Amino acid sequence: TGKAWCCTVLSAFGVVILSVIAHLFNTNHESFVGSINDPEDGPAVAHTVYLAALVYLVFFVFCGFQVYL
Amino acid sequence: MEGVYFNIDNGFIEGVVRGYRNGLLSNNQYINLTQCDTLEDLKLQLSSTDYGNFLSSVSSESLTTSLIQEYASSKLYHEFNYIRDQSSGSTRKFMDYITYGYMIDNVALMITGTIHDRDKGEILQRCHPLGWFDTLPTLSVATDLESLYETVLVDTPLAPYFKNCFDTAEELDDMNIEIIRNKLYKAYLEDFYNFVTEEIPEPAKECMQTLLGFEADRRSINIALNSLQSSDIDPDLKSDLLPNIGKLYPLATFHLAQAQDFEGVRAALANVYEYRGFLETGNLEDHFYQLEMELCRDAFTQQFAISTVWAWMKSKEQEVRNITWIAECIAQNQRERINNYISVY
Amino acid sequence: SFSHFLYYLVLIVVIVYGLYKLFTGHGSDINFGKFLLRTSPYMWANLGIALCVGLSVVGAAWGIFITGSSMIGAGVRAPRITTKNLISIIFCEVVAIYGLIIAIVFSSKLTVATAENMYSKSNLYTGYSLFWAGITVGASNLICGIAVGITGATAAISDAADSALFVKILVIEIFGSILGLLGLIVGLLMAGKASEFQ
Amino acid sequence: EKEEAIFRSAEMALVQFYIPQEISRDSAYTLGQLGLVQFRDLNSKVRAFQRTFVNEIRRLDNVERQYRYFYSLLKKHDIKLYEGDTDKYLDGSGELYVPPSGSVIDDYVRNASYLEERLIQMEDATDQIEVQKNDLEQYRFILQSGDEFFLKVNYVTGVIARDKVATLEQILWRVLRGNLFFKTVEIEQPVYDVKTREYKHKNAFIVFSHGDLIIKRIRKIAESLDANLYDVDSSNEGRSQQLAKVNKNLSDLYTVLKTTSTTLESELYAIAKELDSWFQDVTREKAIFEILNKSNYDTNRKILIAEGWIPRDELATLQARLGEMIARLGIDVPSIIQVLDTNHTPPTFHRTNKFTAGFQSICDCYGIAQYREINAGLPTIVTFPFMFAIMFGDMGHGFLMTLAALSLVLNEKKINKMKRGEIFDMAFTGRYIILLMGVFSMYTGFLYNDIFSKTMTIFKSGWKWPDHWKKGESITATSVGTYPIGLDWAWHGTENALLFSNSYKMKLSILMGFIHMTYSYFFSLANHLYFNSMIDIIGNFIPGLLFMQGIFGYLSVCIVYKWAVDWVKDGKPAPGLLNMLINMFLSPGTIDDELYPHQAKVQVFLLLMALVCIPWLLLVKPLHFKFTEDFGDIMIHQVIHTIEFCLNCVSHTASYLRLWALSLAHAQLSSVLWTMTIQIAFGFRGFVGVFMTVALFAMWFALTCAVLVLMEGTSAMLHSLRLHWVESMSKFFVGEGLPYEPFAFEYKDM
Repeated sequence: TGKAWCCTVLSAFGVVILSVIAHLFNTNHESFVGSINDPEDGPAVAHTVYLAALVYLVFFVFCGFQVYL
Repeated sequence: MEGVYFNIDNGFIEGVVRGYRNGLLSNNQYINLTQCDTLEDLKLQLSSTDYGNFLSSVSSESLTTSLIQEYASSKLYHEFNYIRDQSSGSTRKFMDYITYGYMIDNVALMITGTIHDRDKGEILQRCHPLGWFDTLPTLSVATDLESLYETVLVDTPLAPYFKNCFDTAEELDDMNIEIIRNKLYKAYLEDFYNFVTEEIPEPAKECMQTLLGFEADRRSINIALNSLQSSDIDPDLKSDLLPNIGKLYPLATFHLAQAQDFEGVRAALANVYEYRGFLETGNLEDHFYQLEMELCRDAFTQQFAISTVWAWMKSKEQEVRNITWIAECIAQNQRERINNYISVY
Repeated sequence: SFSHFLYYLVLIVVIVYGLYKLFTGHGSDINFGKFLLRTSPYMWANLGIALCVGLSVVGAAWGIFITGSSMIGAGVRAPRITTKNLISIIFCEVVAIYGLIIAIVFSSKLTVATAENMYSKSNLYTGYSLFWAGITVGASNLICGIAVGITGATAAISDAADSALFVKILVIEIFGSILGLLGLIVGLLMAGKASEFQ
Repeated sequence: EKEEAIFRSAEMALVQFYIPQEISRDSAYTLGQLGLVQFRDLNSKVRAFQRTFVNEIRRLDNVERQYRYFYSLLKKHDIKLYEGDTDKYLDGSGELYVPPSGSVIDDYVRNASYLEERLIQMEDATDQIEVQKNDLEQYRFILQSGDEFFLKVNYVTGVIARDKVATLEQILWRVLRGNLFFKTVEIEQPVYDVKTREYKHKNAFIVFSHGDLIIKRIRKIAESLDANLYDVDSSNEGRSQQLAKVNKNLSDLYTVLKTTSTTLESELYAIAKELDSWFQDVTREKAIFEILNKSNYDTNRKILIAEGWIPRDELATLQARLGEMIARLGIDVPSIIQVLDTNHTPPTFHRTNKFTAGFQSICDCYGIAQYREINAGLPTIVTFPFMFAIMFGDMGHGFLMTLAALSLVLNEKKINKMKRGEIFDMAFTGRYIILLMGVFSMYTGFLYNDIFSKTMTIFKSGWKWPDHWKKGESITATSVGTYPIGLDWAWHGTENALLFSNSYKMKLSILMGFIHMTYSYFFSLANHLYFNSMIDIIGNFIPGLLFMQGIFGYLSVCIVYKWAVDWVKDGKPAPGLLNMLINMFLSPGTIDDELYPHQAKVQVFLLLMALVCIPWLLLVKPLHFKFTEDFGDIMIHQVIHTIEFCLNCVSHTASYLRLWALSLAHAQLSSVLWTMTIQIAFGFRGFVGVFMTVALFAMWFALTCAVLVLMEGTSAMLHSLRLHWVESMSKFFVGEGLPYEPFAFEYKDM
């Protein structure tokens, strides 16, 4: 069914991009924490993002069945 | 100047309409058409032109001059309705005003066709489709102008034009309808001319005033000539049939109203240059069509002017008359008159 | 008509106010000269730049819809014209490029002037220069864009009739396109000697 | 061996066929099966109705009309037309197959005439019954109405169209001077008007009056509108009796309708299974006579003369295949085919594969190339997606677009077979365009050093910051090297970033634009040398080359040179190139800041060279012609060409700034989109932080695909297309070519 392909593709990138962003935060990369305007504590926001990545992973694996069947 | 604002709404209309103008049959194509042996050859020859496949659904033995006229006309009407449907505002009013003339003729045809006892089934097939209005067949109900006005015509766009009709007799015959028909045309053209003068921009205004002027003149001369068949008529009655907008007005119209024989009418026109040759020589009917096409051809040289719609309509209407005249000569096997089609392009 | 009543009312008010100041002897109060000296030069410069690109774009847009609508209308019976006549759209679009280019050049001069130097001879000169130069480029591109657009419509509707007419009428179109380029040249001349805001 | 023809059109030959009349029909079929020949019209002077095979066409045209009529009935009764196999004859393979005999074609003609005479009879007989059914069922409905409908002959009643009932009561109110007593009741479903081939809503109505003349007038008014009038008894017993009488009559009628209906469908189902098969054969029989109509007929020797173009290298297969036909028939035909040599323009033909076909279409769409002219296709293969990539530079968007294109490429075997709407068919047709369009976008995105609006720290920066600073203290970097590939990542978030990158991208656009233009201009030389048009080398190429190279080539050199000199080390003032460009025209021989020694001396020479090239370009070719109204035409043509050329150099080189403009707009839109959606999510914490991050990514990604990748992407693509049609092709492309379109059979859709 078509509605499954929309969700699975979107969530697939939702896993990758979020996980990469979390890694840069967790390593205090200048491009994400360098400025006085960026959030103060890398690992804290990284932990927040990692949870979001896991959320998308649940959607990804679930919709995997919906396109498979 | 004209081109700065015209295209905000009329750009698509002007482009498509001139597409049709580029499809008008040229003299060379007419020459080829005249040399067909049979109508079945005429269909094949026409298929080469802009008409294309328009007869592709018609069987070999079904081809008749009447049917070709019907199909050629139906192509024009659908194209006209399409152009109208894609328009708005002042342009929409202008195109509606074009239709009024046809429904006026339908009204007179509808009444005369039922003063003599024949049912509406025949008449509606003789009516001109651009002149349709939903209550038109209801005019078959009665044989009295007062009844016809109060029950039907009050609702039509024609209602304002009857201001001079009710003075006539209480009983209707062919003569009385013809008086009504011309009285309506008088008010229609005078109303149309005012709308053009007020709400249409240049250069369409000057061009359209010319085209309606010629139309009014043609009616005036035809009315004068036809009146000579009657034994006598009040000049002050004739003066109510002549429209006021023409080139003949006021001087020539006054003399035309008081004319009592052909020489009187001929003298009445002799002082107006543009028409001085019409009655002395040749067929009067063809002279008007000749001048009409030349005026249409001039109108096409303008641009960013809505008059092209009028020029296209009246031009392609003449094309149908040319096709049918050639078709009749082919069908009747007599060809000495075949070259009397009239064409500027 | 309401609009023309408004115009006459404004005219009457201006005249009466002028006479009132004049007859009471205070006629020197109106003083356009002082107004030109006290208004900040940044206003004149920025109005020049903004209206330069602004009016130029209006020119290109106005021309495009005149030609574009004609191309689409005439193209119904003859689709072949749609690609060949794209040149007409280009001659309209380019006058926006000219306006854009001047906006780049003039932007280089918007430095910040020292307060003690704010209203000096050179700074006022640059203020007036960029204003009228921007208006000149903008208005001439506006005029050019419409004139080219009108010509392009006639070219497209002619091409649909006979292909041999197109090359003949395009000569009128390139003649029209020159007006915008002359506007650009005068614009660069007017702004040539203007120094940066010191 | 077969030649590759993509750099220039394939070579063409003109062949003359001597076909004896007795095999005119068979030979035409074989040539249609080959699909190679394109015929000339030898009878262009003849009137349409006088061509020799006119009457044969008329027979098959009439059959085609009848098949159209049958297909209409299939759709009226909603019966599926069966599908024939498209590949049962051939697919461009040149494979011989035996044509139908004359008796088979005559059998089609007889049968089609026979079927029309039956169907036109049965169909009308069925519509006559449908009319009675609709009439009775309307009558039945009125009788079924309750007596309160009649509460207020005493009345006139009938059924009328929903559209017109409002007009009826308006008219009757005047006729009855306001004494109108009038009732209207809906019919719940559309009623079918077979003569109109539509169905409409309707209303039942009733009107009360006693006067005889009034009743009669009311009837005529209602019947002037499309109403049907019915007679109904005043008493409930009368209605009940009449309703029973109608119900018997109507119940019987379904018997006649059912038996006729099933008979009619039984007729149609036989046709529905074979009509497509018939249609393909007849249309091909009709087609070959439209080819033979182009031949010239020698009535003395009974021979048809036909001229046609054919690719030069495939004469061999053409010779072989007609040899197979002669062998199959066993006729000693005298050399049915002869090659010819004439001063006529052959058609333009480019051979292509699945990869090249997409790019070639984009060039043919503008205009067909002149014979053996340099094909615009090959240069377009790379420069079209690459010019796009210069504008659409972002590794993230390039990657996303690559995946989309790659999926279409990998699945192409499945996508090819299924039917497609044109909004999707264009994408599939261009799949190999989009693939390169994405790959190059990823490359340029790396040089701009930009992925989803973030820079990449792949190498050590060439800029070093100060040793120490405090919170909120302004700092300036020190140069310590040059970044190896792409923009140095130190520029990110920098307060004067735009002041740098705009200088970079503007200069990039001018350089790439000039190089692209001068490259394609050199194709003009490649045409002139091939056609041995030496006059054009001296007349057009050289003067044009010196003119543009002497102005905008010089500007290009200056731009590159200014980057080579270390101005701050020398202490010299860095010159303004734009002012320098203007001054060399408006005030030659004077300089503010020297870019290099002898600046003024060379510039005045370049100005004089540019000026001298104008009259040289303008005059030499017309004068050469006069020395050998043609000269007048040549002169008026040449002068216009010069004004176009000299003006276009300014407009076209300026027009290339759009490469910069669309890149800057694309970048800034992306950064604002990031700043407004995903950048927000990082503020929150805890569960609400998780939910906001989940939600805002979906917003960010959806907008990224829709606005940036799709909309802004296609806008960038079409601009790069315009750069090719106008800025590039105008300098080397003549056009006005005759497209190669051979006579070949295919599946007609019906």
